[PDB]
Amino acid sequence: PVERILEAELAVEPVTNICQAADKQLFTLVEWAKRIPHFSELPLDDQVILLRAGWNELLIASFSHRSIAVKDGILLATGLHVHRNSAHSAGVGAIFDRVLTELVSKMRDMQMDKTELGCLRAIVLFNPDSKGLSNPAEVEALREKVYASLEAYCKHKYPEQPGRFAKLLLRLPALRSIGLKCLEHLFFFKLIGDTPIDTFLMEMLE
Amino acid sequence: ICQAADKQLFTLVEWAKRIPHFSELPLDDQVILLRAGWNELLIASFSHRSIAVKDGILLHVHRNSAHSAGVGAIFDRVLTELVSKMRDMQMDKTELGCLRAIVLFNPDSKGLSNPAEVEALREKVYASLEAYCKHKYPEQPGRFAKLLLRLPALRSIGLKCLEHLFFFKLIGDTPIDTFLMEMLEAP
Amino acid sequence: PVTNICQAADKQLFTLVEWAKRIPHFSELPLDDQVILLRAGWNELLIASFSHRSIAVKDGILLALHVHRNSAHSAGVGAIFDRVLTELVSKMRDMQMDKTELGCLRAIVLFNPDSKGLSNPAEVEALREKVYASLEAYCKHKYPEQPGRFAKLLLRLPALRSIGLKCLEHLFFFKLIGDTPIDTFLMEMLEAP
Amino acid sequence: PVERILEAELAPVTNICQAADKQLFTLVEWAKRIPHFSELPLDDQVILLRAGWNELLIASFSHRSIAVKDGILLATGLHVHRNSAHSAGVGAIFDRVLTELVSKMRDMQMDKTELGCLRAIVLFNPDSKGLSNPAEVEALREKVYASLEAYCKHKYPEQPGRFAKLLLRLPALRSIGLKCLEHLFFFKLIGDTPIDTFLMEMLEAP
Ligand SMILES: CCOCCOc1cc2c(cc1-n1c(C(F)(F)F)nc3cc(C(=O)O)ccc31)C(C)(C)CCC2(C)C
Ligand SMILES: CCOCCOc1cc2c(cc1-n1c(C(F)(F)F)nc3cc(C(=O)O)ccc31)C(C)(C)CCC2(C)C
Ligand SMILES: CCOCCOc1cc2c(cc1-n1c(C(F)(F)F)nc3cc(C(=O)O)ccc31)C(C)(C)CCC2(C)C
Repeated sequence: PVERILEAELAVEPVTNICQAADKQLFTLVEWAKRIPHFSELPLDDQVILLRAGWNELLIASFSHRSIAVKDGILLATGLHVHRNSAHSAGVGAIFDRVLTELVSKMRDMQMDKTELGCLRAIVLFNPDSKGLSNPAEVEALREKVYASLEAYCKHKYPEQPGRFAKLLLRLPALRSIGLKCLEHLFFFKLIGDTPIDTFLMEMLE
Repeated sequence: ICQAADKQLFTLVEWAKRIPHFSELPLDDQVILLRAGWNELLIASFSHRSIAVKDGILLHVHRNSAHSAGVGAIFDRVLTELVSKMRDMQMDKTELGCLRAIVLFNPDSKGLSNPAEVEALREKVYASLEAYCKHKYPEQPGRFAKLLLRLPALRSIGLKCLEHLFFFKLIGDTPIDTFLMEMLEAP
Repeated sequence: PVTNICQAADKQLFTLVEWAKRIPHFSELPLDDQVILLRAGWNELLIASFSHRSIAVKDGILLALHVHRNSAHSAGVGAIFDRVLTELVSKMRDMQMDKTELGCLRAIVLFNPDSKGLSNPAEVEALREKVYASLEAYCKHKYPEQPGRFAKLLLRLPALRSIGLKCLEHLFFFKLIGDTPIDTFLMEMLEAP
Repeated sequence: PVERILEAELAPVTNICQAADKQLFTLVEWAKRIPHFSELPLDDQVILLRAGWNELLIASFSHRSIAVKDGILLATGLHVHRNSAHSAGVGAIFDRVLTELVSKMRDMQMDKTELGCLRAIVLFNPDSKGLSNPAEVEALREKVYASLEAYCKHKYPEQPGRFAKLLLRLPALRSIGLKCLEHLFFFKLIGDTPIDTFLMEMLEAP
């Protein structure tokens, strides 16, 4: 149900400060997931497993799509444009370049729309490879329903681009490797945790 | 030893040269694509080959060897995310071939002279794969997508196999201890 | 359970900066360089503190709360935890490393002239030299029957550096939370109205 | 000790395994010439070489490269320029070798006796896992650094901080060693041109 995946997308666009910002960011993911058809019908254990397996790729996909508007940076939560400032301070320039060249610029060149992003995120959420699912068949079947619905949407809205569905799915490998590299280099810790630590230390040091 | 990797690399280059339009790319870009792809291309082949084998991988290697060498978790990922999914859907050699060609034609590879050209060759392969799945399995309209959606698992299993030196560690501590002992016992 | 943990991190960070400001000449460095030194060092400085604190305890570490190596091994950071016990804690115990010696080692770590982006690494090196000359003088006068003691102290710094790196890589502190508290945090979020 | 440690110092993917074999053998020949190393149980000798090989190689090529303000000399006398490192994807780790090891060896004019003793200290690593008698390895380490201290005090009595300064390069060696394994520093720098040229040649005849 492609209208309802679009609806989920739209509703969502000290070092305690760092824990708080992480809390908020994670909660936005959970609110979006609860609005995806049939997610809330899965056993709660499996819902937890899916959000733990997906949270990282789901955030990256959102800020990558948000950054289409902008040249040579990404827009995060709390509205902030990052060029190579927080990026360069955190030493995550290489990961930033990967986001711009593999996700942002490809989303821009094909004019990926919010329905398409929504469906890709729902596919990532319904990950039947996630370790310890009670019923991966049930998760695979929800994934199938999302991509069948995505294919139908692309064929109706962009019938002159018969390769578009495949092109969307073929961003998911780049999302998976950028997701892994973001965890390896603590991309999230460093970007949430740059200015609150720096300003806190500077003030105490006077 | 290093010989088996040499052989495996040669076989890979022979396979790539036989993929339509690969040899038309600038030689620099062909080198970049093989360097960017070799790891996922090999994992995809031995994963598909291991359909034949009960609960291990053929290169043969069962979970005990994996867990003893400290790479049990990565071994389980290969069986559950690649081997068993290839088995359950009866992925055929044509489908594996097209998936490997898609991996080879990776337009994200760093330093390509013309990534648009590589994306266009990728497009030609997956259009051809879609046509094949639609004709051979017309009662499975989700099959094309299901094939493409093994490529994220291949990407992460590829990265984890490099990180943990999966293949080196499967050789074990004994051969390396033996190699050092032989060096030590020189005059 | 999780708010308690973010609070104790706040406290621990405050304590670190108060300690650094009391190290001779630290506060004379350009503020940018002071920030760089604390960002480059905080991890090894904390590991050194809890390692020395843990001398009293068998096969766990005291934070400031006891953590036993069972929690480490269950959370899958067992090997890094055992490196803390065998490479730092037990060596600190066997040589009876004292608080002056730990202080000097931490001051050496703080004054790291390798830290990237220092305006004047030569100035940081010169402060490091003053600390280790002062440590050597202390070891020679307080323990003159142990001529190897100064060297033994400095030769724990490689183990601190590798343990520090491995603690970041494998998210040692996050993983010591356990899976159950994070699963409980997500379950609470999922059950909100 | 110190005269004999100085004496030890002074003495197509197959082609990359061959160069690694040679490089590793040079390490083992050097270790066998360190006093009392060959008296250790053979198992412990293997454990010490497995635990040390990486830091022992980095220390040697770092000291060798004192001559050069660019790059590193790789035993044969072959210069590897910053650009080859950055092109082969290990630029960051290469800059860490030049700034934290090479330039600091140059600033203090570390001599071959001092390098020999540092390498002997690294070899006699009592933290190495599974040693039959770590106490025996610790005692050999202590004898090396006592001997190094006596050498520094006699040869450089005007530099009282020299012994400490030598030992304080060992943390940089440990972190650069770990980063060299993570990024396959050795494979990539020995291996970059040999693979690229091999592939280009095979790719050129249909
Ligand atoms: C379900 C797992 O958490 C999902 C979102 O991430 C966090 C969440 C939280 C945290 C950190 C993070 N956190 C963060 C953060 F958002 F930057 F803080 N990055 C993380 C990386 C990993 C990992 O690489 O395995 C794990 C957790 C990370 C802390 C530990 C701050 C406590 C509050 C919670 C639960 C909100
Ligand atoms: C009591 C221990 O004292 C503090 C130890 O350090 C941590 C502590 C914590 C955390 C992270 C870390 N932590 C860690 C960790 F080691 F990976 F856990 N990496 C961090 C990076 C930053 C940053 O780049 O700004 C900030 C904090 C990081 C999280 C965010 C997991 C919350 C809870 C606490 C205490 C465990
Ligand atoms: C220029 C440096 O030369 C010494 C390298 O040591 C080796 C030695 C050997 C090998 C690999 C390596 N080898 C190499 C290498 F040199 F590129 F070859 N890098 C290695 C990394 C690890 C690790 O991270 O755990 C382990 C072994 C590694 C192989 C295992 C392939 C077979 C036997 C030998 C002798 C050749």
